[PDB]
Amino acid sequence: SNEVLFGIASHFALEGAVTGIEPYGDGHINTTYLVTTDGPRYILQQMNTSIFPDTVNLMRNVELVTSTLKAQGKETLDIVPTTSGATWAEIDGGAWRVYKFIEHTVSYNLVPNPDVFREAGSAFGDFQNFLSEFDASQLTETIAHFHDTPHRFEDFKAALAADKLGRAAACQPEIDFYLSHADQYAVVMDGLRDGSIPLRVTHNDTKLNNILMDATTGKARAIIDLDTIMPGSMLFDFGDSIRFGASTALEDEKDLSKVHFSTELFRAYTEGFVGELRGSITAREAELLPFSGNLLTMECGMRFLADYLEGDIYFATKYPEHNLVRTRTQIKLVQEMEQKASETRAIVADIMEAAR
Ligand SMILES: Nc1ncnc2c1ncn2[C@@H]1O[C@H](COP(=O)(O)OP(=O)(O)OP(=O)(O)O)[C@@H](O)[C@H]1O
Ligand SMILES: [Mg+2]
Ligand SMILES: [Mg+2]
Repeated sequence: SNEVLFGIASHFALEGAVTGIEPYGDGHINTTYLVTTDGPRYILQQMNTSIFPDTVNLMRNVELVTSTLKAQGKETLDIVPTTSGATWAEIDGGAWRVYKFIEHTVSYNLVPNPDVFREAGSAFGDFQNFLSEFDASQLTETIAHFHDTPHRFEDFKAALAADKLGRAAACQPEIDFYLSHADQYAVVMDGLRDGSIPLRVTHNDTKLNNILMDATTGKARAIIDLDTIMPGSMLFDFGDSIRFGASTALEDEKDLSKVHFSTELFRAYTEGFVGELRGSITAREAELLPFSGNLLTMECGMRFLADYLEGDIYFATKYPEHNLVRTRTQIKLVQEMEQKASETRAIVADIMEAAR
């Protein structure tokens, strides 16, 4: 309520007298408010400390990345300090932060067309490019092992072994798909480990609703939602974007005849992404762009299936078989990626040469 909210806002060095504070946006993790003043506007968020208990480390990650982008004249989340100079405030139990409102933007939920998907690729390619000289090792793992696929596979096997709901009996083909792909899961972790794949900043929630684009030009403006900034390989981010974004269907589509991996959307994202990162991407990274799609789609699928086997404790579900329906789309997508490897390899090689 306003009196509590107005009081909360008083903790921050706003550059305008507060005039209103109301719920804003469609975020589901933090609690987001729009602060209107006699002047500029702000985003005020109560941070979800159940999901992110370590506020100091999370905000440290956000400060490091945003400071680097700001230092280079790049638009990003701009933290407004507390009146005491901190990046966030402890208030009667809660953890609160303020960002300058990024004005004159729009954003998308579902991918509307290849052109917008290309611009999403451009947004994250630009993000990667301007962080190419940032020492990613300074960042902490806010969610440990987040895209450590071998670790996720161990978790999957534990859920399978426990079979607490006796659900394994009903999904043998899905289980065997993940078991049979076992020797593929370590490709990127091994690469990061031996230095053949660069350690880079990773965003880890590359969904389009985190890419603000200009309200008039439609061009990428800024990457937001920096809660999950961590070290990793950019292949984790690229692969996941391909996972959700190059599908012709929703993640929980029941009719598998409608679920396809679209090479047109793959080409669109890759054009935008590589177009901005051509001077930094390594040969090994380029080599793995198509496979990163397989990897992150398999990782996501195995997590859905593990959750199904464990009684749906991690992902929200709407009906008993929701996670099983989800895992099946991810399986369909990977098999198509496997079968179109010739095409995607050729697509990447062509885009690499064109970007020059
Ligand atoms: N600096 C900003 N300027 C303008 N709009 C913003 C800013 N930060 C967030 N938003 C908007 O606020 C809402 C919440 O965004 P954010 O991605 O930070 O939410 P979240 O709490 O991480 O939840 P989720 O992970 O579900 O998105 C979105 O509608 C987003 O468009
Ligand atoms: Mg978001
Ligand atoms: Mg978020």
